[PDB]
Amino acid sequence: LKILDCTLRDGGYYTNWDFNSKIVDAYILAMNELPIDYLEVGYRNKPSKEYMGKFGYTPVSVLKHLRNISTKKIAIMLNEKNTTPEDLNHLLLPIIGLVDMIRIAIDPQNIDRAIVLAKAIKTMGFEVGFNVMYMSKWAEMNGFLSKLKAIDKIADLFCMVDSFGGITPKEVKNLLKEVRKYTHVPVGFHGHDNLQLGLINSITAIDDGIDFIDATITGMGRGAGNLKMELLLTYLNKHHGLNVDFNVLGNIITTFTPLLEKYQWGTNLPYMLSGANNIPQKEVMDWVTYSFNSIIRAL
Amino acid sequence: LKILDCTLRDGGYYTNWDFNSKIVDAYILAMNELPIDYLEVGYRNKPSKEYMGKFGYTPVSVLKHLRNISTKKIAIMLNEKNTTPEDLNHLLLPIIGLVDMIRIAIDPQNIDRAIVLAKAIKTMGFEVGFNVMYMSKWAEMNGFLSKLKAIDKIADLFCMVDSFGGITPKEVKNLLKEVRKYTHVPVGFHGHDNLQLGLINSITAIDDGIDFIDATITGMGRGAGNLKMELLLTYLNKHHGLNVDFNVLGNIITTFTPLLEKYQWGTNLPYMLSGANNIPQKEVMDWVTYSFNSIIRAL
Repeated sequence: LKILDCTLRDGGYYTNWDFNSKIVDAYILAMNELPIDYLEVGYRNKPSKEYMGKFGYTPVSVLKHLRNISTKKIAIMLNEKNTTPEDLNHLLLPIIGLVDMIRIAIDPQNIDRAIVLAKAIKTMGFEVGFNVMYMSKWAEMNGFLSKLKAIDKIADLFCMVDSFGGITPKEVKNLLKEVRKYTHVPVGFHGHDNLQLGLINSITAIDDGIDFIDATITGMGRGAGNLKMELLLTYLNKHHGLNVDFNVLGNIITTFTPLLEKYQWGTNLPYMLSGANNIPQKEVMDWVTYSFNSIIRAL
Repeated sequence: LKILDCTLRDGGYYTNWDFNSKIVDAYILAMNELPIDYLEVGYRNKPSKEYMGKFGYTPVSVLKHLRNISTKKIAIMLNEKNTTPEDLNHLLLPIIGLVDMIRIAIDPQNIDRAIVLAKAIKTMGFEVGFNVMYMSKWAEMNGFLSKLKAIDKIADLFCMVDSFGGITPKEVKNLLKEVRKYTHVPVGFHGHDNLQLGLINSITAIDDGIDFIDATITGMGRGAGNLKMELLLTYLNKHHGLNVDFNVLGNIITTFTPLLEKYQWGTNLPYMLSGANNIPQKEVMDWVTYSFNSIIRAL
């Protein structure tokens, strides 16, 4: 089992992906002393119209430093809908040797196009990860699962993403079993905490032999956020015999506490509603800003 | 299935059981428009030297008021350790007709002494609930479960309390089965959110036919707190066809928000540790006030 932390990449939302070196160094060094195998530190992007900070572009200068002080594997993410095979040269060529894995945020609707991208990334020598969204819609997408056999020689990770934060333990088991019937590649799970099922869904996947689990420090992420890495490690230390340095865990939590008190990610009634009814949380929170009853009558 | 809310009784810890009557009224009226069957509003107590707020005594005058506006079942709690049968007349006689159920906080060690108490209460015409602590220890207590047949004619509810907030779905399912083999009375579950397993533990019990579930608005309660009532209802509304007035839910959450902003109940690293390692939270948090690794090494 490999544990991947994506705090900076997923939590950057609130700070325009800007993080000062003091937080970045504390984070990287803490990860060295925690049982976390992969660190997804940010995105690689083409020039954005609206401002995006440091970790939205994750420049080479930063990666050389992180690679210098980190003893774990490093990953960055690419948004499939914004990347063509022709963009790979400027996006990835400069980071060869500095980054281990390139994860791709993919909408299941574009899986075939993503496979073309993945294939190209693989020839550059990177490990390739597929972070496929809307796992709650897979079962009813005709021929989708059958399209996964095409990733057998490319994917190093097939990550199931609980996009709405409404997936239940039973559904996670079923989907994992299903994916195993169509692809031989390592499988992962990235749960959201809209219903606070992040921990139990992850433990459920872990006990069924899943290969990868995503989480972030204090669950930092947009809206209801992600599974809290500290919660995962605490649980595994007790029930799975995972050795953990809690002193470091507590210190890294403290590092991110000022941002948490300011931005306060975490679930609430609007996010609980979006999770249980598979509605993107930004849609629902914007409505609250419909009475809640109207939001549910419309369903 | 009956749902019980004990926000004022459990949450009163922060304000020494004193609440602005505007808060109380808002709470009671809101409970009239939510699918909540029982409301545990406070404790009953013998005169105390140190000052204790209104809901530590739940006076007849406030009960008459609550009984007049609420359309739901009302309950109060007695601490078994501070209650003898001779205390009952002064404690309960005054509330005949105002309170439906008398819940008793019980240590599994003192079950027999508690049954003597429940008999006297039952004679008075009240419904009786057993809130037995440390469910995580019952399985290893010789004769405990096996002797619950003694409550068959006096208990209207046998509530299993997740005292440390570390019990898991599997254990809840097994304990529920065990209890069913020894007593015929309705069973309930009161989970804690130290590991944020309150919801899944509760749903697990509900799916196995449990009779009662405990929760509080925003999970208000000591330390990590309890299952968030808003969370239970949102989940049941989607998965169990439960009709819920989300406008009222959202409003009552708002009513308690200022208290949450001030007291900040909810799990954290110290409480995750105490939950996973079956230690009372006041024990761990007080050590933090031992590094986290030292708290665990001593284990």
